[PDB]
Amino acid sequence: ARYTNGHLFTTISVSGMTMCYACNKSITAKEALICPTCNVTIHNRCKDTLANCTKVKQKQQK
Amino acid sequence: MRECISIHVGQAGVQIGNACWELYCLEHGIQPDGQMPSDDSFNTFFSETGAGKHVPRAVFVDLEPTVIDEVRTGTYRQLFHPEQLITGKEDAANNYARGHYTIGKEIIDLVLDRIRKLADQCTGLQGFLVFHSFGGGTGSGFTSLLMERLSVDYGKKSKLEFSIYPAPQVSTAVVEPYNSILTTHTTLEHSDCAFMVDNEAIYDICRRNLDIERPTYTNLNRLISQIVSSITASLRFDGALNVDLTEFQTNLVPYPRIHFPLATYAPVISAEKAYHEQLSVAEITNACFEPANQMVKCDPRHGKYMACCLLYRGDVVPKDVNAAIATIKTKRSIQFVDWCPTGFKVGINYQPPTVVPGGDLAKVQRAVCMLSNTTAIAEAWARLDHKFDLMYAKRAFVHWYVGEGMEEGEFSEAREDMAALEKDYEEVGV
Amino acid sequence: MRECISIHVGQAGVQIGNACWELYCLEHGIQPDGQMPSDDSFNTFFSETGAGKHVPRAVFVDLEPTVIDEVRTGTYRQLFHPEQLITGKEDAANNYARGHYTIGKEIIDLVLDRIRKLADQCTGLQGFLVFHSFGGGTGSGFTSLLMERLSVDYGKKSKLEFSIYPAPQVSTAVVEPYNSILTTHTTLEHSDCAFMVDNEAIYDICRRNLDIERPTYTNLNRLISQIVSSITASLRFDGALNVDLTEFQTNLVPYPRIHFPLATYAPVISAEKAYHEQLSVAEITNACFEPANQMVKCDPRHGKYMACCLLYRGDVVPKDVNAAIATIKTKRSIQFVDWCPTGFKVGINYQPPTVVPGGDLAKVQRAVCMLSNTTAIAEAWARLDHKFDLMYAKRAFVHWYVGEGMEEGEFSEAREDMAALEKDYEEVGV
Amino acid sequence: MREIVHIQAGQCGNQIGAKFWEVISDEHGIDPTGSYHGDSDLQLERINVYYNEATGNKYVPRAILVDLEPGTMDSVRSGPFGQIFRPDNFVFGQSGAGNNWAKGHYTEGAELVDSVLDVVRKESESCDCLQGFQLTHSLGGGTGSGMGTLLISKIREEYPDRIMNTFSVMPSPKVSDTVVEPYNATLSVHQLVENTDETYSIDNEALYDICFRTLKLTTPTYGDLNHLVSATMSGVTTCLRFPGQLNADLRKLAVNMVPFPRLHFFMPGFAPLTSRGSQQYRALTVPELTQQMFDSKNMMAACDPRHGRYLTVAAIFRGRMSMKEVDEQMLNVQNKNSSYFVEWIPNNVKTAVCDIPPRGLKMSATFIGNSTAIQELFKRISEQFTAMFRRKAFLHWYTGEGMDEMEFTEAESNMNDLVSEYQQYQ
Amino acid sequence: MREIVHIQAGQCGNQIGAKFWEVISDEHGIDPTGSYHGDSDLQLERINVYYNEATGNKYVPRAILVDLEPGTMDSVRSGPFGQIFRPDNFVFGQSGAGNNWAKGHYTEGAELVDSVLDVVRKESESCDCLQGFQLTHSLGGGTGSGMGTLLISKIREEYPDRIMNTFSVMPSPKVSDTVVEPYNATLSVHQLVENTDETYSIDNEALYDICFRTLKLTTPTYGDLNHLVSATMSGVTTCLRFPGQLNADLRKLAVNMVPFPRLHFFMPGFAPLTSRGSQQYRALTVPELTQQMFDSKNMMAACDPRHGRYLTVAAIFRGRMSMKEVDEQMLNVQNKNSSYFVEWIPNNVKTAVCDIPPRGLKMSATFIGNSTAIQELFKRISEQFTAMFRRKAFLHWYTGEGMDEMEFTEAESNMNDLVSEYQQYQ
Ligand SMILES: CC(=O)O[C@H]1C(=O)[C@@]2(C)[C@H]([C@H](OC(=O)c3ccccc3)[C@]3(O)C[C@H](OC(=O)[C@H](O)[C@@H](NC(=O)c4ccccc4)c4ccccc4)C(C)=C1C3(C)C)[C@]1(OC(C)=O)CO[C@@H]1C[C@@H]2O
Ligand SMILES: CC(=O)O[C@H]1C(=O)[C@@]2(C)[C@H]([C@H](OC(=O)c3ccccc3)[C@]3(O)C[C@H](OC(=O)[C@H](O)[C@@H](NC(=O)c4ccccc4)c4ccccc4)C(C)=C1C3(C)C)[C@]1(OC(C)=O)CO[C@@H]1C[C@@H]2O
Ligand SMILES: Nc1nc2c(ncn2[C@@H]2O[C@H](COP(=O)(O)OP(=O)(O)OP(=O)(O)O)[C@@H](O)[C@H]2O)c(=O)[nH]1
Ligand SMILES: Nc1nc2c(ncn2[C@@H]2O[C@H](COP(=O)(O)OP(=O)(O)OP(=O)(O)O)[C@@H](O)[C@H]2O)c(=O)[nH]1
Ligand SMILES: Nc1nc2c(ncn2[C@@H]2O[C@H](COP(=O)(O)OP(=O)(O)O)[C@@H](O)[C@H]2O)c(=O)[nH]1
Ligand SMILES: Nc1nc2c(ncn2[C@@H]2O[C@H](COP(=O)(O)OP(=O)(O)O)[C@@H](O)[C@H]2O)c(=O)[nH]1
Ligand SMILES: [Mg+2]
Ligand SMILES: [Mg+2]
Ligand SMILES: [Zn+2]
Ligand SMILES: [Zn+2]
Repeated sequence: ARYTNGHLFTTISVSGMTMCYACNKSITAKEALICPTCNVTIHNRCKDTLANCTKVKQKQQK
Repeated sequence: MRECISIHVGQAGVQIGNACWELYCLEHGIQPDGQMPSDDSFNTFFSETGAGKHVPRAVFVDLEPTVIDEVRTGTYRQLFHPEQLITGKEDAANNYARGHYTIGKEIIDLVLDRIRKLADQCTGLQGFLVFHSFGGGTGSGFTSLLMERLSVDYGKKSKLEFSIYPAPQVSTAVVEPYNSILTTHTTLEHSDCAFMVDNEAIYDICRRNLDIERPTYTNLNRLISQIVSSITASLRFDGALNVDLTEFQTNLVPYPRIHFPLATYAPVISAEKAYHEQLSVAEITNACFEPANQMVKCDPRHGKYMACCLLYRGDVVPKDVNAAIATIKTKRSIQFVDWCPTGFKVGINYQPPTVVPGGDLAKVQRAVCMLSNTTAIAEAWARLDHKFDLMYAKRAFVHWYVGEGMEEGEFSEAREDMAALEKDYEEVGV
Repeated sequence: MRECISIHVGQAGVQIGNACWELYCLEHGIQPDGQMPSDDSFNTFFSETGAGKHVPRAVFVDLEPTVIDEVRTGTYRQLFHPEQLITGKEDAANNYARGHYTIGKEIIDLVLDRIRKLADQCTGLQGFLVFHSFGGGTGSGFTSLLMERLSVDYGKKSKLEFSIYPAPQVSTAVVEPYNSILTTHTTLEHSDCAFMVDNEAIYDICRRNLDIERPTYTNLNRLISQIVSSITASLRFDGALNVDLTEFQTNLVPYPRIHFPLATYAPVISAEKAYHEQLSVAEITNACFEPANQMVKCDPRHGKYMACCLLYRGDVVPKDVNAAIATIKTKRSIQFVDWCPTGFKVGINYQPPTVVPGGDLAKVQRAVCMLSNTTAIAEAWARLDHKFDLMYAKRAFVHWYVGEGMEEGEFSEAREDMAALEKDYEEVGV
Repeated sequence: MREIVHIQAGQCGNQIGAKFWEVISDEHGIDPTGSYHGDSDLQLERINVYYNEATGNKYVPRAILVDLEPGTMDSVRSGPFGQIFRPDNFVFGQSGAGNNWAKGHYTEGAELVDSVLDVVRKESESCDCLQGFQLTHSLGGGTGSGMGTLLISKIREEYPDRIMNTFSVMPSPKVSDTVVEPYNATLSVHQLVENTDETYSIDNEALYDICFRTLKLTTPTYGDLNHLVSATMSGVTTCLRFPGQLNADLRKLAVNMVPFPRLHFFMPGFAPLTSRGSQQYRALTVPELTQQMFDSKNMMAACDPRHGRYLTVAAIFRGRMSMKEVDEQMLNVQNKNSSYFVEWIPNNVKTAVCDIPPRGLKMSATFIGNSTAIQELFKRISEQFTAMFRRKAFLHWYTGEGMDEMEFTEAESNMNDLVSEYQQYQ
Repeated sequence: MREIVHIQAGQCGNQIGAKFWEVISDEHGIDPTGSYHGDSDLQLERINVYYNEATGNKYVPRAILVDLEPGTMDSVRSGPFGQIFRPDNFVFGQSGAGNNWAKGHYTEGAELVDSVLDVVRKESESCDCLQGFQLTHSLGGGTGSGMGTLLISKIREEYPDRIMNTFSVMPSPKVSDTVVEPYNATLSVHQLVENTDETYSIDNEALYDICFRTLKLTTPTYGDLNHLVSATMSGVTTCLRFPGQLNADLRKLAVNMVPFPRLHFFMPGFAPLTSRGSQQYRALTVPELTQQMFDSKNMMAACDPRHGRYLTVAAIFRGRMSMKEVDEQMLNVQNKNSSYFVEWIPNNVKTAVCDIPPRGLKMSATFIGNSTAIQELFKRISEQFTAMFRRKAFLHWYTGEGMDEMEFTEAESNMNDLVSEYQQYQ
């Protein structure tokens, strides 16, 4: 299906104060991606810039 | 002649039916209390009595009384036959084992009795329109219990289903994966074509197109009713290409087990937006193939279309359907499998879509309902079984099931079966 | 047939479009609400919907909601399609990086969808009418983002672009040179005919001819709208010499990159003045060639004319035109390049100019719009890059740009690229 | 149609039950006399759930009042709503418990249990479809902590299949009012873990915290604490008394909230809760409610849930709201606070919605949470008991009633088993 | 839509802010009670910028009030527009700062900051699209100079990309009211230079000068000074609340005004300003309002601009005027006074124009100037600091809260760095 860096990205309805996982900026639109394993959210414009799933999820476990 | 039996199970199915018969009464001009002021267009769904009263061909069942107590008190109290509104005593409590083995056991013999009485009034019965929810305790257990009997008593008759399917992120119960995984055996063995539907997809559609920020469940029901009305329009009305209910399955289903098509409707549009565009046949045809308009949260681009039925209704000319389908074919985004060079079934009906007076959906001279057997829906199952695997690894909530007369191994035997189904949709994708 | 898509970007572009669509609706007799009380003259700019309503072929985009919110509340609320009026969340803040890389990247996929749906309606599309400002953050970043996408999606179609350009003395922002020098890549690589205009020249025009001491931006927009209406007049109306949108470029553009003609209009005059003077063809033809009537503050005598397009509209006859250009050649002031002995493209249209009722432009039987590729415009670049060099020498304002995903080196590559363009406009001058 | 048998035990149980009947008779529009005076038909549609109809159009609550001292019966009977209860349902002895668990379980309450069950059987027999039992008591003291568990054992034996629902006010250290609470608590939890199907742990310190830091009452009395508990009491059973878009029976709650057989001790809460002087400024909409629920201050146990993770949460909304908003807020809560939910359950939030909000509120919502942080409440009591039992302090009063030290040791062993089980999945 | 979170700290900040709300609510047509009563729809179009909607159409100012003494809260709450604010945002301790920066930053304010950030987070979460922060404080004393900078550091850490906008009343030699002002100012600006994006320097001496030699007020009180400051407060945020011919967002102002990252300390001003007995004689035409703008007597800081040159100036007009007249007049000012502008920036003047003038005025305009001459204000305070620190006077009060002389040395070193940077270009 989709493994650009190595995980799923499915649409989520985004609200309130949020931040990209790569830009570390704020998302303005009401759309966002989300990996159910990595538990992140991105602009829809930084999908290829992230690391692979293994990197991000092993990072998330600090 | 050309009758259909519409059974409604679970709260979701019962409320969808409450919307659906509301739509039909407006369609055929029948009053909410069952009379008809002034063709046999109503003969498919309504049986006629000597007093001028049209009684629906429906059976409402729920093991708890609340929803059917509401319908027995609502505006449509006078529409239904009193003894086809069947109620139990104990709520299924979101448990497949209760709905199938213990509490749904008692009420099944009366439900099949009423179905038999409805059937005996038919001259040319064609199939069944079962409405239920995958997550619900009654919506899984009772539908399995009922279908195991229906497949042996009326085996030849086709059986069409309309199912609300668990979503990626939206979820209203914790054991939804178990309940769906147990409903899979019914939908595999004793079914012919079942239509998945997802709440979050319609939520996003209503947010984007209808411009309502926060809809209730009635809005979802008023679109699912529109879809089923579009399916049955060829059966209730005249048309250029009337699609029979068995012709329908013969086009949709390539293999015995591959029968889980997506459904979508167009033009889903508000009343304010509609004044500023034309809604030609080409535009509405292109609308169905966007990911923005699918009623299941899955990307069609990640799979291959296998078979698409376009049911046009209203002021549609077949020239336009031809030109639209050619335009669809030239696109390299909409990919079909190599072994189905034909692809598209087309039906055209002369009845425009009816707007519910309190509804939001605009009036349009045309409508197209697109149903697509496609491989992308496999990813919708690859989601849900992965939700199961985490829980059964811990034997998380199993004691409630096993405690109510269920065998433990049925879990594994269920998980195996979907592993065969999810394989097959990939296996035919080559 | 013969359609054009009008995209308006930035506050300046949006307000110019507000003037332009006000000028077109009166020219074709369309009410502000889109209806037509009573010939396919409007077909180029307006799409016609079965209710008898004309919807303009336009896309309004601004990354801050203010200006388009005024458009959505003003008198032309009912004219535009509500969904093609696109608004973002955050202001570009006069920053090329914010418009191009950071904020506009979210809305580009929506504006391209709007443009695609507009194009799918168009049967005989020719090109694009992009209105924007070089000084603005949106008007520089978003146009750069959008033109690159259009040049790959619709590479064959023409792309006419209309611009407000920084002036010698008058200016409203500090980093206008940065935005302009960054926009120069877009104009060079993905455009075919960009029409420079500046505020100071039109101000001086209103002071001298229209006898208004202190006008607003609306007065300038009511002249820019007149210029573009004169350009499209050959397309929307019958004429003796109808100039096609591609023929127009074929006569204007001698080399791939020399595509920045000046524009001017005549007779710009007040209602009081015109009664005292005749305004025959010869005098208006002369009126185009003085330094006073240029819309960019440069002296045409300093640069050799390369190509001129005289678009006459109204009660004009070819005899008088040929007589007037005979004198314009006879002059020693209206100089020309040795290698273009034809020089003058002529178009004639039978429709007189339309006067807006609240405007301060007089009614006149004849009008002429002169659009001239000439070397003198190089001086205008020799101005603005010198404004860049002082600031970029200190890295005066750079940290805002680099803070929003912009590579520092792209500044030098921009300054390099303009050094090639100003060379070219000089290199052909020998 | 899904009837509930209510039982009061002990002073605290009797008081909270009396306030519960206050609240729900107000909901159903029942007069102090027992005569219906409500406005809507939905009040009377499911009146059989909590009341028995009797002639003259009177409604007697299906409540059983048990206490080993006549003082509490004289208090409730002379109270604002004392007259409603059936005089046959007042079962009481004379000599009090003396804050002794063994007195309640073996000597004083063992005589009266035979009378209590013979009444509870009558109310079960008059019922059309009994669903479960709704008991009120306290694990401190001797009457509730022992006698309510004895009655729990007997009812579990007689009705093995019905749901059993208990609401317990339990001891906290800083607000302790009796010396021997650890003994009674460790002896009562040993039964509650085994027989009861759910248990809603209520702590006085947390309700005082609600009264002070959220409500801003200057002098909160026990009546206000009982009001707060009765709010969630009426909240949880709302789905089987009014219509709704998502109906959740108590068994429906039990199936989704109880993963393993013994991890059923829940932490309740209520929203909205605002001071009188500040309600004019707030927007009651669903996002603000959802913010107010999952705040650690709003919950009714001293456990700060950030020291653990939720196995399951249940939000029972009442009022008119769109389902999209409710599900969106429930999704954002668990995904923004993903560290505080167990990741071996993919979805942790159950949602139910009813169309009748409380009288005076356009919307309300009851929070239930099964969290591992409850172990801290179950840890500290065990740490208290070890302080006393190590030196056998005050074991003479308990051993005089025939009780043994091996029972205390087994009770604490079961306590450590339960706290270990709650710790295992954290 | 470009929502702004406002915060008040210290007595001076709370006062000038309590005034800001009275003046910005005058431009919004909001009743003292919080009910809308304005004339035009344009007032209500962008009410969300500085307020939150609540039931009954009551608009509550998105404002956080912070102070270490209850007295200022008592005065503001009992003040004219006191009841408009939310009671919950009144976050305050008991013991005052005692005009000590260390108490504000380390000991007393460090306790309360955990409370203030949680309310700021609530306001930020309720917002649709937040743009930046609008803090009012004074660099004198201990409450403002310490706690405002602590809060700025925290918010800058939590919201790195949002604008931070402070308005600073800062010391002057001849109008000093506290002995330890230089220490507090030196420790506060050492934070402001690093964290803030736009800091507007205000001085009481210049405010008195405007009151005396422009307004001809005989007895100007502190209320008049707060009025004068609040004029520019309302002026700068005009473009994102009303329609205009040239819209200038605060980020647009920042992108145009701040050449290098640390040279962002601006000098405000306002026009027109006339005595009540002489307004009948003036013509309010653009040139006349702009004639007063660039007069050295009209700006709000003691720095006479004639000892320096302007990096950038921003003129935000309000009312109906022609664009050509505006452009001519700004060209003439910077051409005839070319010696007072840096030549390495070719154009120094940003112009913004709003279509809606202030109530009661036909025309108005707000002036911002980033001038090198501001160094004289940062120089003189340092010259005071070096007077005391060289003999360690009053240092025991600061080291008693855990502070060190090394911090004072780095604060002074950073001050010298800032003044050197401002001087390097002049
Ligand atoms: C205008 C207005 O807002 O009035 C409210 C009110 O001011 C507030 C503060 C009420 C008020 O509650 C309290 O003051 C209170 C004090 C101690 C303990 C518990 C409550 C109220 O008394 C409580 C009362 O609640 C009800 O009527 C509910 O139906 C409640 N029943 C009772 O309180 C009740 C009282 C006497 C006799 C019988 C019932 C209920 C709660 C849960 C389930 C079913 C019913 C209401 C509307 C209010 C007042 C009157 C001020 C609050 O109560 C509830 C449960 O909503 C406390 O915070 C909430 C939020 C409300 O805004
Ligand atoms: C007939 C006439 O000319 O009346 C004027 C006036 O006389 C003068 C002197 C006013 C007047 O201002 C003062 O007296 C004053 C005194 C001390 C400090 C500041 C002002 C006026 O009070 C001030 C008042 O201004 C406003 O209403 C503005 O909207 C202002 N808002 C407030 O002053 C205000 C007062 C109370 C409560 C709420 C708001 C404003 C300024 C900037 C941004 C937004 C709003 C006006 C028109 C006048 C009077 C009434 C005499 C002046 O004020 C302004 C900002 O216009 C002071 O010099 C100007 C020029 C005016 O000519
Ligand atoms: N679109 C839509 N979905 C509904 C509706 N009502 C319930 N559902 C869906 O049905 C799913 C849950 O199934 P249940 O409501 O438990 O169905 P049930 O058969 O009554 O289950 P039991 O109560 O245990 O017997 C959820 O995904 C709900 O979203 C409705 O009115 N409209
Ligand atoms: N003739 C005319 N020029 C305008 C108008 N509005 C703005 N401008 C000119 O446009 C230049 C500034 O460009 P901007 O207004 O910043 O364009 P923008 O895209 O909205 O800028 P951002 O908000 O940062 O995206 C200036 O030279 C103005 O003179 C107008 O209405 N008419
Ligand atoms: N919220 C509340 N708590 C009470 C009430 N009465 C007693 N309590 C508390 O709950 C505990 C119950 O103890 P108690 O019932 O008196 O002992 P018992 O009679 O032997 O069961 C007391 O220690 C008190 O801390 C009450 O009316 N309301
Ligand atoms: N414009 C204005 N200045 C004030 C006001 N009150 C005090 N000031 C001045 O600003 C400075 C603030 O000092 P202060 O607030 O008392 O110290 P803090 O409370 O510890 O922050 C004083 O020294 C005064 O010079 C006021 O109400 N308005
Ligand atoms: Mg159900
Ligand atoms: Mg703009
Ligand atoms: Zn990003
Ligand atoms: Zn991943």
